[PDB]
Amino acid sequence: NAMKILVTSGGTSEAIDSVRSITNHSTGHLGKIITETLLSAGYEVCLITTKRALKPEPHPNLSIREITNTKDLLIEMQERVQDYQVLIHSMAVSDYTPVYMTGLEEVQASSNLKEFLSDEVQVLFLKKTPIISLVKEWNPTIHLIGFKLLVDVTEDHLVDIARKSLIKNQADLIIANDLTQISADQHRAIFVEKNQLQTVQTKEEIAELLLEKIQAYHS
Amino acid sequence: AMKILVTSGGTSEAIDSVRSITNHSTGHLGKIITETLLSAGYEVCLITTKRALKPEPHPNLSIREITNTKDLLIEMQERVQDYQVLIHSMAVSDYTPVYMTGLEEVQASSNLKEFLSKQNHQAKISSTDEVQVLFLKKTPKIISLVKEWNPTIHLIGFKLLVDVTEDHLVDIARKSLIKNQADLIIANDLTQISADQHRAIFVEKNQLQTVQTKEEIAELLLEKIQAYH
Repeated sequence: NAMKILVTSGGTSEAIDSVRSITNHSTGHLGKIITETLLSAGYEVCLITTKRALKPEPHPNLSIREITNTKDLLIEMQERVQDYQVLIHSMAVSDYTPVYMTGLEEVQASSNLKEFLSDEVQVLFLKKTPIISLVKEWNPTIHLIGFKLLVDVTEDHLVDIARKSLIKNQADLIIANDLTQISADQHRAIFVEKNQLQTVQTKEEIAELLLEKIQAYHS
Repeated sequence: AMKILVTSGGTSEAIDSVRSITNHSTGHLGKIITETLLSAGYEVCLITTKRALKPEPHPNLSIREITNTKDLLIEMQERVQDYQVLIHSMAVSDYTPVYMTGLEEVQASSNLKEFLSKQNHQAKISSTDEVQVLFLKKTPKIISLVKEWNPTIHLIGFKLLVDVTEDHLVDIARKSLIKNQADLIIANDLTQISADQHRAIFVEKNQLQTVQTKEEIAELLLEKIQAYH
């Protein structure tokens, strides 16, 4: 019976205080197209997404879980990851988490900035969040696909960053893309693997190639 | 005959292509106020935001969605002259991003004010940074300009504090009344809002009134507005 795929899409938020949050914007359009492609291929999909993200139409093999933050996402991954054979992580999540916000004068006065890690101008300190790098621990046979979005970089740098992420997350595939190469009718991406690259030029092509990769991976 | 301008929700200030620092209010109270006015026959223009709860479509409602404080400044400057009442309930960012960098660049600086005159494309930032540091400056004054754009508009604002006495809440609200030439400030304490209560104090120059729920807030504002004409 049906193979089970976990897909994330949309963008998380992280509160700074009672008034402010760091928020991530992604319409989750590509996640929606990918999910639709997988549903049509006969896969069972659990889509972990956010409030306003684009969603596929209801489908008997589709379930949707809305979350808000990194905590929620971490919880889902621990709960579900052992039960799924593929994870495609396309949700925008901040790699840095807000820790402390204070006036510049306090910061200026400090003899040691590492202290802040435990009024004209404000200063916000964020620390590395470190996730997906724990997924292969929890289910070392899950097929792990992630994305890397950079902005106005060389394609060599893009591949290099994607490859580092591939090694770090023990991912099987990183789909790398540059904001400046995505437009209304084009979406250049590089499918980055340990020992090969492939480029595609549109969202439909990303979804179809990903399907091919998933089918080949699972025979 | 009197047209009402309402704001709700919260502004989002972009950090980069994906991330923003956002005042996360979903503007529920703004929604109820707007519904209340529409159902009493007022023409309402609602300035609101992407994440805000929206009233249902209505023949007498116009909605304008905005993103950041700059957008809000432009809408108010353009519209205030055309409305007879402003109910300002949107949570407006006090700060906006200027420069985002790695902790190491900040540590090496001999004067942090240098960072206010820099642009993000100059920044020494990497995924290897254990810590990143964002400098933000004050946003432009807006509400204090309202009574200059339209001296005869009835200005109603809000003031939201956290875990304070009601006398302090009144003190702060009155200071805001004077600073904005506001007519009325609806003051409230985050810790006195729940699923079925919303304590608020209608602060005027020389009198006070109190209410217990969002519906009561809306109903009293309706009464006060009906009293204008």
